[PDB]
Amino acid sequence: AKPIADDIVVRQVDVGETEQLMTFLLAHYYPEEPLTAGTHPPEPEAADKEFLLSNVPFGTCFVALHEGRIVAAVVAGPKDSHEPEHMAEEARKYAGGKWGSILHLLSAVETATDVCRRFSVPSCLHVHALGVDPQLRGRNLGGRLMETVAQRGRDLGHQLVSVDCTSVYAARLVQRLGYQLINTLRYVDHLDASGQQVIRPPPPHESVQTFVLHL
Ligand SMILES: CC(=O)SCCNC(=O)CCNC(=O)[C@H](O)C(C)(C)COP(=O)(O)OP(=O)(O)OC[C@@H]1O[C@H](n2cnc3c(N)ncnc32)[C@H](O)[C@H]1OP(=O)(O)O
Repeated sequence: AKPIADDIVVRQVDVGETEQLMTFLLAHYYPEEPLTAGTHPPEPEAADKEFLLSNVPFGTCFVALHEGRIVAAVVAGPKDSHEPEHMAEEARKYAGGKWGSILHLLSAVETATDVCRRFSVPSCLHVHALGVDPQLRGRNLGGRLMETVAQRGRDLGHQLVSVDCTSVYAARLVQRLGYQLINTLRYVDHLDASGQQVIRPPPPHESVQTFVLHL
């Protein structure tokens, strides 16, 4: 438990208490997240939510509590050099649906960045999701949760954190934290096999920008 304001506390998410975490994500992460907001239907598929929750046992997911409620959350987990092949196979299994479209894009980015080979590190702590209650945006709750993930990464011996900023607001935040931009993929440039634009999110979100932080 880490007091980050006079009223907000950062806590680790435990394996038994994920329902309130998912309730928060479904209210304040998924509806505005550009990949989710740019594919149909608006609601995330079961496999999507299940993937996020599958990171909880790693002890790498954190929430911010205000008055006994979650007002922010970050979901992160490890990856290594097999992640590009694994994402590519996940994308083709879910091909045809919303989660398949999201994975289509995330797999293109993972294959392009390939951070473990790129930077000669054995593993990476990847941030999968970051969300802040709209009433508490502007208070660098996002930044404090990112720093918490980085400290957890250091304890775990990771030499690198990576993050795909699908949102301009996430990219601006990690820029403030000194992350290094390593890849940019504009949504208009990312097509499916039939030549159709996969993700069509609202402006101002024009690209997914992947950043890394050396630990
Ligand atoms: C790896 C990933 O998760 S990528 C996708 C990231 N998450 C999402 O898209 C869900 C959208 N949810 C959000 O919770 C937020 O926009 C976040 C977490 C990305 C950033 O929130 P914060 O940490 O509070 O942003 P930050 O502190 O840097 O700046 C917030 C303030 O409101 C703004 N702002 C932040 N987010 C938004 C937003 N989604 N829409 C409009 N304005 C925003 C400014 O950046 C800044 O304005 P101010 O100085 O005039 O007050």
